[PDB]
Amino acid sequence: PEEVDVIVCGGGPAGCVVAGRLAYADPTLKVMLIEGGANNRDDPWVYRPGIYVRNMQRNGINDKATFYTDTMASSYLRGRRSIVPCANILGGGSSINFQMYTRASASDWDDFKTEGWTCKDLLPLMKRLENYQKPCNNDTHGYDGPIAISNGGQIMPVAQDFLRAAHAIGVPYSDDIQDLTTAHGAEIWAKYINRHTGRRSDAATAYVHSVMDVQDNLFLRCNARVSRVLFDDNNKAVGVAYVPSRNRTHGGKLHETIVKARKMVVLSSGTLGTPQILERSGVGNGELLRQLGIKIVSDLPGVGEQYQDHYTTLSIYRVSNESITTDDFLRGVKDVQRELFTEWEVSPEKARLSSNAIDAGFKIRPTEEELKEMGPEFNELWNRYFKDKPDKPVMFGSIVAGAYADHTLLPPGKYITMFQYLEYPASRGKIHIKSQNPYVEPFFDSGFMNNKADFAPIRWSYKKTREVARRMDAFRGELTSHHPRFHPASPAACKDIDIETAKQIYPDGLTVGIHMGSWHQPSEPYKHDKVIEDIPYTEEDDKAIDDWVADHVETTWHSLGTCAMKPREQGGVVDKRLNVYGTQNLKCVDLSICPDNLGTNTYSSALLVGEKGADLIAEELGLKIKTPHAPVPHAP
Amino acid sequence: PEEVDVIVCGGGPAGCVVAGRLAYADPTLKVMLIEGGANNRDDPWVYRPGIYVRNMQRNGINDKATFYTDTMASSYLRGRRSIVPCANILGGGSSINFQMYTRASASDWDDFKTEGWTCKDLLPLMKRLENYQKPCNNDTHGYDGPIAISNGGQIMPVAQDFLRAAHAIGVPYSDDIQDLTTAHGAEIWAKYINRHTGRRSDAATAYVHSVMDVQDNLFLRCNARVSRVLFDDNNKAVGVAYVPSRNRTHGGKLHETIVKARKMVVLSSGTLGTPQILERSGVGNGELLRQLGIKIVSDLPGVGEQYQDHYTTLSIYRVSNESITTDDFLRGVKDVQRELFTEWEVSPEKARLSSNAIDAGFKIRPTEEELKEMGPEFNELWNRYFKDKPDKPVMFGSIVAGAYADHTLLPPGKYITMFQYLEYPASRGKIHIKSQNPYVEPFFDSGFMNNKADFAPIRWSYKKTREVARRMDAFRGELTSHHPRFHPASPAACKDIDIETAKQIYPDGLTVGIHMGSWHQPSEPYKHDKVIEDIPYTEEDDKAIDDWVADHVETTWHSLGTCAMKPREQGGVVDKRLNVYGTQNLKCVDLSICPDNLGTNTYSSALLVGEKGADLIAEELGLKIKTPHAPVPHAP
Amino acid sequence: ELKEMGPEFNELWNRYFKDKPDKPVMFGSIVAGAYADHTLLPPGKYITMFQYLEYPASRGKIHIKSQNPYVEPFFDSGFMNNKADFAPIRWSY
Ligand SMILES: Cc1cc2nc3c(=O)[nH]c(=O)nc-3n(C[C@H](O)[C@H](O)[C@H](O)COP(=O)(O)OP(=O)(O)OC[C@H]3O[C@@H](n4cnc5c(N)ncnc54)[C@H](O)[C@@H]3O)c2cc1C
Ligand SMILES: Cc1cc2nc3c(=O)[nH]c(=O)nc-3n(C[C@H](O)[C@H](O)[C@H](O)COP(=O)(O)OP(=O)(O)OC[C@H]3O[C@@H](n4cnc5c(N)ncnc54)[C@H](O)[C@@H]3O)c2cc1C
Repeated sequence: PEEVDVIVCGGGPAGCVVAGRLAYADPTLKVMLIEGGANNRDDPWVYRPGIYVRNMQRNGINDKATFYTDTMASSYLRGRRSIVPCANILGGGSSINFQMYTRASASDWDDFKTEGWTCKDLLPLMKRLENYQKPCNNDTHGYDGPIAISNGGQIMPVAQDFLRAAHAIGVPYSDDIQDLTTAHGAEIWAKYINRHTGRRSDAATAYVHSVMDVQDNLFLRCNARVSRVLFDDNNKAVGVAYVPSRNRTHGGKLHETIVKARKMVVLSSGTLGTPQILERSGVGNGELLRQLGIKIVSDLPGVGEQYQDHYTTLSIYRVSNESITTDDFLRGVKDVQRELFTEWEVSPEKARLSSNAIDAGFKIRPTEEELKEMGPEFNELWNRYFKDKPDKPVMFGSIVAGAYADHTLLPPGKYITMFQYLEYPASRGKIHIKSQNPYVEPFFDSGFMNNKADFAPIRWSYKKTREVARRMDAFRGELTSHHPRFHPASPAACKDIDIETAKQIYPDGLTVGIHMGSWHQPSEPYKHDKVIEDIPYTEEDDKAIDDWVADHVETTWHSLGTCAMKPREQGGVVDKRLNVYGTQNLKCVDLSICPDNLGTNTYSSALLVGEKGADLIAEELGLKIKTPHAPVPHAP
Repeated sequence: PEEVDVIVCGGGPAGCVVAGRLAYADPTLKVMLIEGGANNRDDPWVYRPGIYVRNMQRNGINDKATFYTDTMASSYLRGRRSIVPCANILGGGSSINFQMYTRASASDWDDFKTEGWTCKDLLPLMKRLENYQKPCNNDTHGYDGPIAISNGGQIMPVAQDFLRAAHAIGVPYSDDIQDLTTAHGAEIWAKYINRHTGRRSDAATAYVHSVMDVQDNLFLRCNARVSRVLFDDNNKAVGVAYVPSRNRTHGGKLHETIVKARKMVVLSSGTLGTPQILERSGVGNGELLRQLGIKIVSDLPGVGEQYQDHYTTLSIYRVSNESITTDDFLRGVKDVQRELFTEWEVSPEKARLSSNAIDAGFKIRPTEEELKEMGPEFNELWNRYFKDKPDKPVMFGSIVAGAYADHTLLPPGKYITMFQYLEYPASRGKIHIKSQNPYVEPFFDSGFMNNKADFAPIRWSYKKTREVARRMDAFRGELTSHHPRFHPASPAACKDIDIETAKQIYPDGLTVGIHMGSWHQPSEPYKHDKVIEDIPYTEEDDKAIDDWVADHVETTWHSLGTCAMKPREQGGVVDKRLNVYGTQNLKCVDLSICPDNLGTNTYSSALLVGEKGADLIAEELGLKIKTPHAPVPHAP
Repeated sequence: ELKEMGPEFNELWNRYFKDKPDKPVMFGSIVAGAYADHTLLPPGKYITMFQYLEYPASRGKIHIKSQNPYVEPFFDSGFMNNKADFAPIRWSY
């Protein structure tokens, strides 16, 4: 219809929870979800975990992502314009992400320094979302929420190889590193996949499609880019306008359709999508809205400021050819793909495709001794942020059974990638609209690495994860092309594939073992009995790793902080109930509200923010949340 | 975690019973299971029965096994060094074995000469562990235990061929040779495979993973080598020290983590693993420890003595090309392997891969007539040991529908092997550590055949099993190459493949039937009418079999007796409750404790010992065991 | 182009190539493929500009180490032990 009670704008995790919970809470309450991206209901290119890699392809076909490029070349990235993609589909990140189950640490929530957002406070909500389907030796998880969490159809043999190697450098094993209390140790790494169906646990099918199947009070509009929030004379949100996804209107004319909201408007268009809708509605930096010809509804300079992410490095390593990897699946080899697709359809609960192949990893924290070697500028932060926060980790590290890279730019053979990310970076970016027009790309700045304290931890990670690589059974060398530019004579120089392994790739090849060019220093053949010693590094080596970082550091899609929940004189954007200052009947519930980072893959978090905002809206509307939620399609 | 109540060392079946039963009797009881090898949970190379054969490959890739090699060469095996492998995975033998369901005879347990270990005393515990999923005409088997037993998905046509042949040489058919009573009979042979799911009945999934799914008191540390047991001032067991599987630390330098036990320390690291743990803890031969510089805790010289095993011989026969066998699958013929893997995924309840293809066999016992033909030294052992013990078989004999043998040394075509073993050897061995280091190999000595009584029965078997093969429909010849070196004109000399079978193998080959070299004596082509009479043997022939026994006899992986349960003054190591003499809170519960051999494939034996040890620790801690156990994953 | 190439290659030019007009400095040829270990190359198709220095200044040596005709001798390519050789190859690239 034209009018409804609640409007959710952006169908990410947070938005899907809000829209679903409230609708199920009261069959009368007419509520509508509006999403720029397409509907994801029963799309095999969503519900199948194994194909997740393809969503980040800039190949002119894929449209499940929008790609936001740095407006200016960053000095700090030795000249590059950082790319930060985000989701453009119902379910948002939930429908396209890597599907790693990680939780933030207890202190991360405490450090929101807001009433109702303690660890204490959110633990029941954390439980309310989870359907934990794997063993653990603690009580910290939920067992009847709508979001399935499991170890997937099949862990890869490299997982336990990685663990054996982690142990050999003294990162301890743990049954569950997602227990809110841990910041140093290594686990078998769970996924958002239903143990029994092998399907991706996406927020849309869990919270929204569940309800639409059983009630008539939840309205879904997809392929609907939300332009702006229509305001009152009093700055009460009265409604919203939306346009077609594509700009394929005759003339390229703007075709707005207005939808009205009796009670509440909710913005859930994500860290990058929310502060644009606010801005072109009139809720932003005054000087900016003025320059674009936008009547100010509320002067909030913090709208689209303090853009926070996790900073990813990907260290790639060649592995033996009898190793199990995703490389040939990712390459598009037609009987490798025909096989896994078939396996999934016949036996999902055992299928390789019922996984992300990211089956092991650690949270890590530096020793006293190691801290000396890291920067003054990092040592400052240590004392400030980490020193007496023993439950906060500095780095992440996982092992992907396969290269997460353009295979069009990788030699033949098998690989593993050490997927790394900085947990609480000091650097900060921002995002601002360039026009009222909802189709024009905004201004954007990653801000990756513009604080010098963010280098030394990542550098420490490269070295650390490499010592794990070198001690794995499967290891057969570093991929020299994608590693730091070490001096060739340095004891820290890379060693690429060994001759035995190369010949197996191309056993009729005319070219294997031709030294002519000296493009790679070969590894010696693998010995089981080898006695291994740490790589020594110099200041020159460190300068190389530092440079490599600048050149190859990336987003982790764990974007937050662009509509911060802090006091307004500190530049914040929302209340402890997430209302937008200077307005009535408008909230932001998504990861934009975070005032500080969380040491975790942020799907868990976006869901928990969604759960908290569903409580805040429920008690404001005089409603109560039903447990359990409506049955989730295809679940046993 | 740093401290627990019970610590079980080694995740063999016995260990898995102990760790699982106790954690499930009392959810307060914090129990940790420590396992040298990797976790077997949902490994398709563990749970699919038909790939079991790969686990004994010495190919520098497979690591689900450790290989012990005799320190010295044995005169008795004509100068070779015996190789005894054992399991190196969670579940131990249960994850990698032949999955043959066999039980010992009643007298075997009675002959332990220990109260609480009578057949009578253990029969209820025998039934507790079994889930019997096949028909039989007795009341000897359990029906609600964790470990599922069946005839698998599909019996092979050679099974009833073998029985028809056994019948024709006077071994009678029986519904059940595993009734504790039968010593001379032939059955269809059952497997540790679930009838409904087609999955392997491994101890870990049944006892441990079942529990860990539903409680938080059972802790699992895999890839962790138990070095030594930590002792109190009064020889009480206070904890355990473990190191990583791989010795891949910086500078190969030792790294022990410690874990303390409040109540009990159980050892289940196997016949070969257990004694080693005792000896480097300071429990063993007083002199050996003195020289290795280990402080004595308890002088028990018989730690690592009385190594008993079952002695395997493998008689290979050629069969018709229309026979159905595992040979092409074992060779790696991709579309044979693809047809069988796929069949298992779609319908495990009837798949060829839901089997071990050891689908029939017999326990056998010699006549008065036959005894005379055996030695003086075996007739002596016959009177002393078998004469008034009629429920003990002398030899086990079964048919593998395929060649259990390196196919790299086999001609093309189809095979069946007669898998034979000696049920009670007189011959004896020993194992002792060489260092305080846990990474070093121990001094080892199989002891195979060092007792001359052990030849005659094996020679007797070769003759007997040959007469069966020759009377089969599938039989097309003896594989001369892998048979005893008979004189070529001896009426007992081998006849190999006939010409019609050979032409079938290579119908466009230029070489089939070239006599040049006279490398084989061809069989005459198959006649369904052929009258058959026993091969006669001379003394020279018998010598050729004796030598063939010395050359080709192996372990059956049924290793026992290295921490024996008898009075300490008879060189015993444990109480009638399995307490280590001269210590407090320390028990061996695995097959090490057995004072004598068992006429059985020893997975059943190890489980029972486990069930018994669980009873003994349950009454000592005033716990009560729950029946049924925790529901086993994927079971109906 | 001679100005780009530095003082130690100009001293060679005057000494060796100046009034010797039939002497080339660098050779260059297209190979229709990679001449390199394909084990170290991404997928796709390639060509290589195969380049070599016609008259290097750098010198090497080879002497035996034993009377035995099977032991490896001492060897020294001597490549680039004369800075004059860098500049023309750079110009080739
Ligand atoms: C490729 C990838 C990998 C990731 N890796 C992991 C991982 O390993 N583990 C993990 O747990 N999480 C991972 N995530 C992170 C996680 O998915 C995000 O933190 C989470 O999805 C963000 O939730 P959100 O509600 O704040 O916004 P989003 O999920 O981004 O959803 C915002 C939605 O709003 C819609 N929208 C935007 N603008 C408009 C508009 N104007 N009108 C209408 N609709 C609009 C978008 O189409 C989108 O669907 C990753 C994310 C991505 C993209
Ligand atoms: C290839 C094979 C074929 C067999 N065939 C059959 C058959 O056909 N039928 C049948 O019924 N049975 C069979 N068995 C025999 C049966 O499996 C064994 O007798 C039985 O498993 C022994 O049980 P256990 O508890 O005594 O020790 P094990 O099964 O040997 O298990 C010992 C465990 O302890 C671990 N370990 C060793 N040392 C240490 C240490 N220092 N620290 C920590 N952990 C350690 C090992 O990794 C292993 O997992 C076979 C076994 C194998 C391996």
